[PDB]
Amino acid sequence: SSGFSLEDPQTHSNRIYRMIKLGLGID
Amino acid sequence: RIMKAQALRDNSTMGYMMAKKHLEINPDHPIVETLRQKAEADKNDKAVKDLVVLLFETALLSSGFSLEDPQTHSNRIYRMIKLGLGIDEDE
Amino acid sequence: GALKRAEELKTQANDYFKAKDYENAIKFYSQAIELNPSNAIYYGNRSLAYLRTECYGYALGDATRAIELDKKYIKGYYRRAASNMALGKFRAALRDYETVVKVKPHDKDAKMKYQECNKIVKQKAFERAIAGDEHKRSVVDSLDIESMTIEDEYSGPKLEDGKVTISFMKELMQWYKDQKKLHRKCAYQILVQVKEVLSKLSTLVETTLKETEKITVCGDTHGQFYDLLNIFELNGLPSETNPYIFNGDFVDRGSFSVEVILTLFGFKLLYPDHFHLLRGNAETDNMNQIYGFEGEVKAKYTAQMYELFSEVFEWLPLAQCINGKVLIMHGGLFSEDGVTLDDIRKIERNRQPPDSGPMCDLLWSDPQPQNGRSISKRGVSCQFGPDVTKAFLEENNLDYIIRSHEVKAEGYEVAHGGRCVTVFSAPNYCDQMGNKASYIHLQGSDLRPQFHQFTAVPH
Ligand SMILES: [Mn+2]
Ligand SMILES: [Mn+2]
Repeated sequence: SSGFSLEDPQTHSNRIYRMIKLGLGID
Repeated sequence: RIMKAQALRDNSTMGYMMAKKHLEINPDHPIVETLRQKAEADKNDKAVKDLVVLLFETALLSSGFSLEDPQTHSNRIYRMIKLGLGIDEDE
Repeated sequence: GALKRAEELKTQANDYFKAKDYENAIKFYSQAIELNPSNAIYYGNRSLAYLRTECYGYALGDATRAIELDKKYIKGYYRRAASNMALGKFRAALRDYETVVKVKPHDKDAKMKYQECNKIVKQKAFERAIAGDEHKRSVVDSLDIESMTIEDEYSGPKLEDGKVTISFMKELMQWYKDQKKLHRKCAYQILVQVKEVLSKLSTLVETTLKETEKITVCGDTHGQFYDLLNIFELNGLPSETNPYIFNGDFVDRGSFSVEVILTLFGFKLLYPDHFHLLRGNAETDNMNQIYGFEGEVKAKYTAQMYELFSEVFEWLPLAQCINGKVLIMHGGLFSEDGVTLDDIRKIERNRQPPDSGPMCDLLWSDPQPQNGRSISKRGVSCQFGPDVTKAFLEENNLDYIIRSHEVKAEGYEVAHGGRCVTVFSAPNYCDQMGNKASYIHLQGSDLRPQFHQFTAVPH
């Protein structure tokens, strides 16, 4: 939100998917 | 990303050199398999509409596009934290 | 004691209930409670039988009272949670299930159901965390801009908050003679209110026109201030007193073209019931690029004004019927003879198809005296004629059609015996094109086309 890019956008997305698997009841 | 950031280039004429985004999904991966089960019951269900924007935003972000509206994604993950902390209804 | 007779009646009630004879059982259940407040296990069974017979309230109350007086009644909490689920209430069923599960952890049937319902609640919780309104926000900022009052009022206009007086609509027109403009906030103030009204108004318009009232029609009137003055010579004031249909290209091919819609939108707010303003093709988005209006507005006001006018050009009425006897239409109905405004209405007024496609096929399907349907060189690739138009009049129960798009070397058209009617209302298009214009006088009781001629325009 501050204009800074991530060091590894993939691991943010993996952590968001670790949350979305709760969101979809997968695992 | 680089052309947008130039100090002295007129980007208004980008229309003929900007590419168009084609979205590709992993047929094997659990989330997409679950999403065909979710979409199966109701094609018009907003809950599957809401994923296909959140997943798109999450996929953009990984691919190097900027959010033209970064606060929406932020407020989504803050509403996600209100789940993760059990305070989503403020009670 | 009478309770024992009700208990014997409950033994046969369980046989009867399992044979769907519920009314006998429920009479015996009433007789049992009429004496006894305390037969908890058999209350929970009337709670179940009630759930099966959708008597949610009785069962819910029976379980609540029992659990209040008996905090250990675990089967009652299970019945209560099952009834809550059936009613559609998850969080109450969770509180009951958690309470069953903590009071008697040893029953796995309560435990597995609790966790299934928790998993179901995770979906609704995630839905409340992910969702938002399904539109781009855009023009709602026009409310914010006005509510911020960057400046409030100006040397010309005196505008009200909404429903601007007829005297101020008159004033606005008479310094369009002076060639002044509205202040940006007050131009937004009318335009967002107009948008809201147009967004509420019928999804496509059908009207029974009344008997004594006299038609004023404009076909195309590519916006010019002398044309506004000249229609106020041609007729009296629209004034909730005469039906006034603006069935035209208005917003394009004339210097005063945002000004025409700025006053006409005002009149539509003040005269809603029989003032009807229909899409030209030339009111559509791309028309403003090709004839520069997009940039002409952008000089006159900052670009967001033009975006609002382009949005209001999608909120503007597409086609409509007068008395079920004439179609008022820029062009003619799309594709085959079966299409009505009741077919078209199902598509909402927030859209445009391709330039040859169904709404544009309305807006621009050309005539022919050639009786069949046909396709045309102009660019829509469509033109229809007297056999097909008579088939539409029968299919749709009308008697005639009025059209407005077609520039003339002189005046109006009467073609194929007058079943189809043309009116054209732009005497000068620009200095490339000056020619005679037509107006029509028609009356809402008796219907045939009758014609008025209009000679010359200054600048
Ligand atoms: Mn025209
Ligand atoms: Mn036209």
